[PDB]
Amino acid sequence: KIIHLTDDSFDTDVLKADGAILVDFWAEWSGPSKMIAPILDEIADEYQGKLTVAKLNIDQNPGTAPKYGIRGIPTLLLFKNGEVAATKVGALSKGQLKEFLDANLAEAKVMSLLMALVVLLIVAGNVLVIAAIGSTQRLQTLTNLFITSLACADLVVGLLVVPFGATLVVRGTWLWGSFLCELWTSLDVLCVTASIETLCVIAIDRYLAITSPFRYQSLMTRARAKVIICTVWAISALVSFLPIMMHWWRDEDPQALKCYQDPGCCDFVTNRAYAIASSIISFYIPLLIMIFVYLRVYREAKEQIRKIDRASKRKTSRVMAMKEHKALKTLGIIMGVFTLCWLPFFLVNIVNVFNRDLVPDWLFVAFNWLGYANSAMNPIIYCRSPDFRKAFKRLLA
Amino acid sequence: VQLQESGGGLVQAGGSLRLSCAASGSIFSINTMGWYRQAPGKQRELVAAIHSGGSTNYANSVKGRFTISRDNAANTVYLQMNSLKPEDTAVYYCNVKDYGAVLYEYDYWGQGTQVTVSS
Ligand SMILES: CCCCCCCCCC(=O)N(CCO)C[C@@H](O)[C@@H](O)[C@@H](O)[C@@H](O)CO
Ligand SMILES: CCCCCCCCCC(=O)N(CCO)C[C@@H](O)[C@@H](O)[C@@H](O)[C@@H](O)CO
Ligand SMILES: CCCCCCCCCC(=O)N(CCO)C[C@@H](O)[C@@H](O)[C@@H](O)[C@@H](O)CO
Ligand SMILES: CCCCCCCCCC(=O)N(CCO)C[C@@H](O)[C@@H](O)[C@@H](O)[C@@H](O)CO
Ligand SMILES: COc1ccc(C[C@@H](C)NC[C@H](O)c2ccc(O)c(NC=O)c2)cc1
Ligand code: NA
Repeated sequence: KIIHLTDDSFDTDVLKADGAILVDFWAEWSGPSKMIAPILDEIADEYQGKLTVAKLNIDQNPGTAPKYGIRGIPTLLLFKNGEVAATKVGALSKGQLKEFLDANLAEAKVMSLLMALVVLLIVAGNVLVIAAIGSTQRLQTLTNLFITSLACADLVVGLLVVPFGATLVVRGTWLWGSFLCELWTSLDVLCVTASIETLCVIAIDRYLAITSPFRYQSLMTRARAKVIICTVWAISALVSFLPIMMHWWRDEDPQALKCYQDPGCCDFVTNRAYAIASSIISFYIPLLIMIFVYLRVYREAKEQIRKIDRASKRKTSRVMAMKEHKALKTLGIIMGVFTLCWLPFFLVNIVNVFNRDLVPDWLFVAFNWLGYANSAMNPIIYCRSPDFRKAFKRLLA
Repeated sequence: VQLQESGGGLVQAGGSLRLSCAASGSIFSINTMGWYRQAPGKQRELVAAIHSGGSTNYANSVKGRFTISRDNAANTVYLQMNSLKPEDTAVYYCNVKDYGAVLYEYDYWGQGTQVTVSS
């Protein structure tokens, strides 16, 4: 099933070849080229009809490999209709090579459908929450004011940020010109900052309401909640629009200047100061507040069990009941999902400031998509109340 | 979770009663146990409430007269009601606000125990 190429036959066997053909450049002296040979025998049989495996011995046929810039061996070039679709320079296992071939044979279609469901979950989920709070008199509580702030931030992520994001990934270029690149980038940072800062404010709201319910009623008014909400949006604006629209975020580097001059380029390139300052204000200060606050809810509940056991006069030791285990799960989901979604992106974002070439561009963009996924998660996490569930069923006919 | 109410009934004006509510069932460590009342032809209103943390909150009508406390170990809340007036006549309800959901509170209500103060 494997074709054994020469220099003469290469144009007919590979460039003029029907469909997909995987070219292996190997040598009799190269130990990593012997290691892959028995894996390509299995792939030639298992991927029958999907691709053709072709082998070229570099010792016998030295003339072909320089034309495609072969620096190391074994190198596997997948060809599609006279052109090199995908490249590698290292030896692999059968399992790792199966994944590479599956990814490049199917023309990235999974990638595009996965953006579509993300937009659908974010818009459906958040419209349903704003509707539920807006329609139902019982849901218009002080907490649900902060939930409404969050719901709007995540909604604008689904309607405007993720779509224009999706297009830049698909087309590989920015079609809407320099201004809308700057406006879209500002709208991204605004809504992500507003979302994550409002998660932090919700943590503080629930902590006061749980640990200090009578102090919370007098201390947290509707007027004070409005001021807090307005402050989070004001901060979000002054970190997003003010720096991006006035070009303060701009790096001086000439490779960066080519992206700022070209309307087709909408790469997110920041100076060190903006990358740090925006990351701290959007994520790390909110994350530390949420860790500190939700820890004091755990400590309070644990210490309150100590008060119950102390007051027994050594009669009963309390164990975790259903209510405590559910509470501890809810705490797990809040910190778990928020951190999983946004820590990788903001960790990588601070790592680029130190050494630029360490983390690839795909990983950076992929982690930013994982952050956008949090906007779909937040309705699921923060709107589980019986009153929410009643209203959701009432709105769905 | 069941809220069993005792201690109510008939008492002369100037007299005292002691309501007790024993909450049998799974409640989160952090909670607020309380006494609400509904007088005839009025809406339900908070009498008194005591947080797990030991904070208290009383209606101005019952300040100085009524004292709310909870049992040191058990989920049992006591409203000692002194200097009772015919104004205080009402169906008194035990309430437990459980905070185990973290993002919302769950309400439990007692059936309610009649208190009638005569002049
Ligand atoms: C970086 C992420 C930090 C997110 C959290 C931002 C907190 C902003 C807090 C805030 O706005 N105030 C509450 C705490 O100070 C100010 C009020 O204290 C002040 O407006 C008073 O005058 C009120 O009585 C108004 O009616
Ligand atoms: C609760 C506190 C609330 C205030 C939060 C302030 C934290 C951010 C302070 C800050 O601006 N920096 C954090 C430290 O970086 C400095 C950076 O913006 C930047 O100036 C430097 O990193 C270098 O780029 C400069 O050459
Ligand atoms: C209602 C409360 C109003 C407070 C508004 C100020 C927010 C905090 C200060 C601030 O705006 N930043 C941090 C201070 O640097 C973010 C950016 O403005 C700044 O980091 C970048 O413009 C530079 O790093 C560019 O070189
Ligand atoms: C019945 C059991 C119920 C589950 C309770 C387990 C808690 C799981 C959540 C959790 O603790 N983290 C999620 C991590 O994925 C870690 C965070 O608390 C925090 O430590 C991190 O956000 C920072 O360390 C990042 O710098
Ligand atoms: C290289 O090509 C690209 C082009 C565009 C993006 C999306 C970006 C604007 N999303 C921004 C992100 O969602 C976000 C939100 C809030 C923030 O504070 C910061 N700060 C980073 O400096 C970043 C990513 C990579
Ligand atoms: Na540009």
